[PDB]
Amino acid sequence: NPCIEVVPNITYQCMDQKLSKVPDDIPSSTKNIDLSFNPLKILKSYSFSNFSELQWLDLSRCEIETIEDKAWHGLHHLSNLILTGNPIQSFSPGSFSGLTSLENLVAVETKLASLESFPIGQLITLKKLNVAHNFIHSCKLPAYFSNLTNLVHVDLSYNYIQTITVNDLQFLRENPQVNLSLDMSLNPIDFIQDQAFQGIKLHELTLRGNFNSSNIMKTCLQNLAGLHVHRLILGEFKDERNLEIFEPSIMEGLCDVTIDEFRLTYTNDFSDDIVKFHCLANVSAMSLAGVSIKYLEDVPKHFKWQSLSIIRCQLKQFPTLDLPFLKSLTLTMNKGSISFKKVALPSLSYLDLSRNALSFSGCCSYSDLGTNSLRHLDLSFNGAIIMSANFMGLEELQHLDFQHSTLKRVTEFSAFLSLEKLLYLDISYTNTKIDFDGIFLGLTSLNTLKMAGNSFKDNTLSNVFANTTNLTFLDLSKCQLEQISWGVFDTLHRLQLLNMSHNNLLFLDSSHYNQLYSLSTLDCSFNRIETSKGILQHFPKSLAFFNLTNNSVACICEHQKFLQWVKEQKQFLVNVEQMTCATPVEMNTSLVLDF
Amino acid sequence: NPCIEVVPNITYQCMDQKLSKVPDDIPSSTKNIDLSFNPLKILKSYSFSNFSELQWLDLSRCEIETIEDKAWHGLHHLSNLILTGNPIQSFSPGSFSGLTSLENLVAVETKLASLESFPIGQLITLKKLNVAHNFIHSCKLPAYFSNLTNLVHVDLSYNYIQTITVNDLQFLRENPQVNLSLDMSLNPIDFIQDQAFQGIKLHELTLRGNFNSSNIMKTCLQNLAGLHVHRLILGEFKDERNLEIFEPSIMEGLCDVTIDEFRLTYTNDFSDDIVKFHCLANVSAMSLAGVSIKYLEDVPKHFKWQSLSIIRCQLKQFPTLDLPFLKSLTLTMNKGSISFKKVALPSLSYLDLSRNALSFSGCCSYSDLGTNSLRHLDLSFNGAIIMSANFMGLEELQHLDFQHSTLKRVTEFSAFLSLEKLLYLDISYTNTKIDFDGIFLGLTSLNTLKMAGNSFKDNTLSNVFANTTNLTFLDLSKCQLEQISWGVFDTLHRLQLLNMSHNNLLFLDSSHYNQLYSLSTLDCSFNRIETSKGILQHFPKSLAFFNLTNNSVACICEHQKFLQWVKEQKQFLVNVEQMTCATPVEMNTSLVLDF
Amino acid sequence: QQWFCNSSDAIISYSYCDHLKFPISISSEPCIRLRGTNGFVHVEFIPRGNLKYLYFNLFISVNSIELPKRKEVLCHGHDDDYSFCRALKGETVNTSIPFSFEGILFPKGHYRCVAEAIAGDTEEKLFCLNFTIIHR
Amino acid sequence: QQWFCNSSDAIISYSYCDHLKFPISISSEPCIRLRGTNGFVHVEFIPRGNLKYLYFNLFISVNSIELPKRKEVLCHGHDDDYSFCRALKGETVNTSIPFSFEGILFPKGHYRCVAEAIAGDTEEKLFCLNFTIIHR
Ligand SMILES: *[C@@H]1O[C@H](CO)[C@@H](O)[C@H](O)[C@H]1NC(C)=O
Ligand SMILES: *[C@@H]1O[C@H](CO)[C@@H](O)[C@H](O)[C@H]1NC(C)=O
Ligand SMILES: *[C@@H]1O[C@H](CO)[C@@H](O)[C@H](O)[C@H]1NC(C)=O
Ligand SMILES: *[C@@H]1O[C@H](CO)[C@@H](O)[C@H](O)[C@H]1NC(C)=O
Ligand SMILES: *[C@@H]1O[C@H](CO)[C@@H](O)[C@H](O)[C@H]1NC(C)=O
Ligand SMILES: *[C@@H]1O[C@H](CO)[C@@H](O)[C@H](O)[C@H]1NC(C)=O
Ligand SMILES: *[C@@H]1O[C@H](CO)[C@@H](O)[C@H](O)[C@H]1NC(C)=O
Ligand SMILES: *[C@@H]1O[C@H](CO)[C@@H](O)[C@H](O)[C@H]1NC(C)=O
Ligand SMILES: *[C@@H]1O[C@H](CO)[C@@H](O)[C@H](O)[C@H]1NC(C)=O
Ligand SMILES: *[C@@H]1O[C@H](CO)[C@@H](O)[C@H](O)[C@H]1NC(C)=O
Ligand SMILES: *[C@@H]1O[C@H](CO)[C@@H](O)[C@H](O)[C@H]1NC(C)=O
Ligand SMILES: *[C@@H]1O[C@H](CO)[C@@H](O)[C@H](O)[C@H]1NC(C)=O
Repeated sequence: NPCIEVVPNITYQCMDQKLSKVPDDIPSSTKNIDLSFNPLKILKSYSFSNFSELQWLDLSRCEIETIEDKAWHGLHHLSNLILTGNPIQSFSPGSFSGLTSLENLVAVETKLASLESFPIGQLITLKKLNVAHNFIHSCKLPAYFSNLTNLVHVDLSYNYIQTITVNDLQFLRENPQVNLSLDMSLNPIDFIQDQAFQGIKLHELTLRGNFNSSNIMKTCLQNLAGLHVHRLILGEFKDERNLEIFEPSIMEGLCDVTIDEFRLTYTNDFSDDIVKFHCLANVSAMSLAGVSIKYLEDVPKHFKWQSLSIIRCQLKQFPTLDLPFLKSLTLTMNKGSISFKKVALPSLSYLDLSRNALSFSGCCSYSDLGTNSLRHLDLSFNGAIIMSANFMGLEELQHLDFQHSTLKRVTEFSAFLSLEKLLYLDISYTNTKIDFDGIFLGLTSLNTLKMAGNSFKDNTLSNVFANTTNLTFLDLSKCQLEQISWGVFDTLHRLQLLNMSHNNLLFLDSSHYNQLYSLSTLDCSFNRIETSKGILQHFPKSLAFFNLTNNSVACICEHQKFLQWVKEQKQFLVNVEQMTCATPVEMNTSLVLDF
Repeated sequence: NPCIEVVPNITYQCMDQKLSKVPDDIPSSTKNIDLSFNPLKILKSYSFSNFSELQWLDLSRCEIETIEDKAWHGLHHLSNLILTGNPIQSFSPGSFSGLTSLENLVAVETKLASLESFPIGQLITLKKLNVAHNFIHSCKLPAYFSNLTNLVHVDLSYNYIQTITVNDLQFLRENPQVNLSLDMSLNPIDFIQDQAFQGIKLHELTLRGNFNSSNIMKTCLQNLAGLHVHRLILGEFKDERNLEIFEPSIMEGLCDVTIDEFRLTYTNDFSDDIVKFHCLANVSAMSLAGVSIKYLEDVPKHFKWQSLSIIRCQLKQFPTLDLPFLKSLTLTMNKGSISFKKVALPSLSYLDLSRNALSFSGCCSYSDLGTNSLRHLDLSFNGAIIMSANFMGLEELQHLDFQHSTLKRVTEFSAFLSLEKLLYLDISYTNTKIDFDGIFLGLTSLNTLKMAGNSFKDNTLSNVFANTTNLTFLDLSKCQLEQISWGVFDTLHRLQLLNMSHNNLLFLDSSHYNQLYSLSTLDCSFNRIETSKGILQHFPKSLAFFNLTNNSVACICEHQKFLQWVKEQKQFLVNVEQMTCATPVEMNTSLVLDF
Repeated sequence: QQWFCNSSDAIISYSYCDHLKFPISISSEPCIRLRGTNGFVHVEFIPRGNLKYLYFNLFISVNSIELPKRKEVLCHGHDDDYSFCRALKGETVNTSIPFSFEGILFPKGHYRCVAEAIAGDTEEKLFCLNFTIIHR
Repeated sequence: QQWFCNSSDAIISYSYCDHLKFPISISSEPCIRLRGTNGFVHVEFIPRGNLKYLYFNLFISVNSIELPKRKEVLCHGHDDDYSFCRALKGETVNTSIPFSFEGILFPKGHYRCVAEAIAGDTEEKLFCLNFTIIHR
């Protein structure tokens, strides 16, 4: 009742009203209610019996100290339950009884003491299970995990875990076919009982911020063996006390684990020597993000790397590389200004060098990379890219992208002259005074073109799009065009959109638009049209949308044929009830037109 | 008569008319006539007696085979005479008799055979003397050079000179106080007689394209000794056959000559080892231009260099340098793209790094150069210059210059905050949306400011020039200003020019311009003013110029006070007879104004 | 009017906003100086938001002259740097952060800046504060 | 119609202009090809100008479509590179120049370009020529 409804019987959002009881005035058949910071010192029975389709309930910081025997009596569809902050000294048997289809649980900050006295029992479906910030001391996995045929994540972070024993993970030895990711971050581990991990497989391990001294880490990392994993997360956080010296021999005892993707994170002490340590010879997907590298010099050839990724790492030089097996290199959001240098990578099929102030002088030919079979290129938000040769060795490509980058010398010759297989292109907001015809020459297949900010010669569209048949999405917006030459759009048989707005154009014609067979949407707005001039019948039939808002229409006893054709087909236009007319009589939404 | 006069009795330019005689119809008291390619098989006597002030005569490719006894009879002021191309088998005594004040001679391509039978004799004044492309075989300097008390250049290039002997230059041994530059370029020298040069001093030597083999050059360069020079020019030309291997030991025997400015030029074979060869330890002004260098690594500290200059040389890196005596470094028009790197030069007072695509990231503080006492800085026509710190160690400067260079992050803080001694500034054509006031803050002395292409916030001038008293030349042109706020130009006591044109401004006011005491010129053109609005009397008295062309003036029976004030003071305006007015009656230069 | 530290060349203070009142506890050590300093900053509060996509808006005024507005992303939300940027509603948050800068030339005037913390997708102001700096 | 060389993938020819007739003798060795070539080019003529500030103007037409115009400085006029750029009026000039380039992708069409030599300060056309290229 006193809370703030947003949508009819939906999102009642009854948060932070000084309450002491579930409200009864709430209309039944609601969808998502929300309570929070409301004092409910005790919770009682049957209170939710009325609601029958509530499928998102929240309870957070609602001071709770006990639950009655049956408080979730009738709830058929509740695919959420948050319980954060609620201090429950200890749970009671038979709880959670009524629920039937639950796909989440969040018991965080609950004053929980162990995992064995947790009366989950039989909850046939439970996708996740989140735990953290609790008073747990053990790590044993109880047996009732046998029934929950679907549980694809567990978290035990920020706990008081001290050791690991061979007794734990036993259920894993018994069950070889259980998918379960894991995390034990921020755990003051100082001992691992020998031969703990044996014939075991996971899907994600994670250890960040645990260790304090070097020898301890040496011993622990040594104690592992026989393990089988899919993603390591090693590193530390910049807001605790951590290591003082990183030695490439600290990660000894690692030449025994099977790994498929190593992943490092921010470290205080670092050295170029850490990488290409001989226990990293079979890591099949390298990765590193946030690491304060500075240089990347020669690397042995007897490595098996299928991927590399550098993200947000300082790099004051374009490093040289030679690896006859690497592919899918990625370097983005760099914190410095660099300049391209030739490399050699005989088998690469992905590249992304974006949002770096990268200047590429002798541009885009074979010799800069020495490869074939490239598929995705992206140099966007970079700086000046002097064009020196049209793409000559890279005769196979699929995407291409400049977004905010001054592209120089585009018009002195016909670039893009050899990309016979392309399916996308983007030259937008790159200051480009198009004064040479035949610029978009030679590229047949192109199903997208975005030329938002681009000037023209003496402000006129001039026979640019020729020999560009397959081209469905076109875009010429935001650019000053004071007229249109005769003969554009001659052959665009398949063009299903044409954005043209925010440019000064006193009148428009109907001699154009005459050959577009299948044009669905046609925006022409913010461009102060006075009236048509064509036959007003020669449009294409397969036409469904228009847009004529913010136009200055001559409203003084003239061209009444148009003035009535507008007043007949108000179905295809939009906001037909909102047009005004610009007369010697101003400040009046006069749409009478008595003629 | 039949030739094409240009200026009244001046520059008759009678070239390439099929003539056979000096024309007589030419009006006397002419200044500069010109004959060329006219067939004059013989030249005769007294022909120039009439002309009495002709002071620039040319004769080139006029086929001549002989001269009469006295053909220059009367010529009082002829400070030129060209004679190129005229084949004279041999000169005759007593020629050149009539002339009295000649300051040039060009006998080039003349079939001359020697320098001893040249009847110059007594020509009291002769500034230059050019010779080339002749049949000369010797090198002896005859004695009659004693009388010509002024001759500051000789040239003997492209000749058939073979050796040098101790007998030549004897006149130099006799005369220790004769200024004479020299040149013997393109001379197939293959022997120098021993002890040729002894107790001799010149002002320029020049040898380019002579040598053919290495040992010959070794021996010749060795034979020099005791010499005293002021400028060496060594190198070769890219259109002959020349050396194959350059050894730093070829320039042996050079540790004996005294030198004050070494100057090298283009060479086919080059090595970084050529420089800092131990026989270049006392060259007091290094220089090199056109040399295909690539790197410049460490250089010994026991060098005495006062200057360095690299021009048009490829350089794929900013070289490091450390020389406690070098000053006035210059690097311009580089053929590549580089990036600044810190250096150390404890005493430098000039720098010029212009027309190179140079990116200067951590910009312009002390640590980048490590010096004081800088005087002239110039980074113009370069690329993006991210500003990172206002100039902090360079508290003494005189000029500063950006011309076409995207200057980033200028507005996030008040740059130029510590240049308390400046006298010039140039921020033009650098896209800069001035939206922060107090940008030109902290710099008191500034007697020039050029802000040609610069946008504004919502197109209005807004209280920018404050605490900028001493400022005589100002400039706000070519930038779109749709109005002017009230209060600009409050304190510009000394401002003697104000360019404001090529911007859209419907009317102007007289409330401004009210405090400029000494404003001489005031352009306001191409900005479609309709009329003033002020009292039309409140202008400054010390005002001498205006400019009102290309303005749309309301010409329909209104604001006639202005329409008559324009028609009264037609002295201060310009082209007052050229104004029209924009009325319902168009296409008429109606300046009647009957009121 | 809660907290304020006195340094050699700085006077700093903050106070709650006028259209939002959610409590926070923040301070730093030691009282910073307007040149190179090294130290820490303590933080303790209760989220009221997911804090996964957290950033700021700063509106700055240098001696009565406005500047443009500043927006600095603090927790990208994917493999972040800090520990406190993984929290949940109603879960106590308590941490300490190290910092160190150098210093530039600063004019001598009355500064001001208003700082507001914004969530990522449920766009709402988690808190607002008035920061008042005097450089002297 | 004076000189023309036949190469494997090029047909080149030139002829005098229509409003200027001053003789020049020029040719190159060997008949260039539209990819990487190395060779020489011979020049002999009589200046009629100081040739100290010499440059070109090139008006180019790629298969009936115009381009912008090209201007390339050839002799700056101060410590230059070549030898022939120190000459005087009526003084015979004779030289040979080496060159070498690589090649780009060129469309297959009828090119054209008009080339005019301009002096520096006494601006006047020293000569004019019609260059006709066929790429095939
Ligand atoms: C195992 O569980 C993870 C949990 O996210 C899931 O991503 C992965 O696809 C699962 N593996 C298989 C084979 O389904
Ligand atoms: C780290 O080790 C040091 C030295 O033994 C000890 O003083 C400190 O308490 C340890 N800290 C942690 C987080 O274990
Ligand atoms: C057309 O482009 C404008 C440019 O801002 C955009 O706002 C509008 O949504 C577009 N209309 C379409 C794509 O129908
Ligand atoms: C019509 O133009 C308006 C103006 O912005 C735009 O908001 C709207 O999306 C357009 N409608 C269509 C159907 O394109
Ligand atoms: C010597 O002659 C040269 C010739 O140009 C001149 O530049 C130089 O100033 C003269 N030297 C003196 C001391 O006059
Ligand atoms: C250079 O020396 C070679 C070999 O002795 C000789 O054949 C040639 O004529 C010489 N050329 C010149 C220009 O002296
Ligand atoms: C004012 O500036 C314009 C800009 O092109 C220039 O043409 C004009 O000569 C200038 N007038 C002066 C400096 O008096
Ligand atoms: C007046 O403006 C014209 C227009 O270009 C300019 O040519 C001329 O130099 C100006 N005259 C003065 C006195 O500034
Ligand atoms: C926050 O952490 C600090 C770390 O020393 C601890 O001293 C403090 O007790 C914690 N917060 C509270 C409310 O105590
Ligand atoms: C606090 O900030 C508001 C802006 O949100 C401002 O109007 C107010 O003046 C500030 N408080 C004081 C005491 O100035
Ligand atoms: C031009 O120089 C060449 C170099 O071999 C020479 O053969 C030729 O004779 C010179 N010109 C003439 C007109 O001979
Ligand atoms: C020679 O050039 C002119 C342009 O200067 C051109 O009009 C003419 O057609 C050209 N000659 C031929 C044969 O095309």
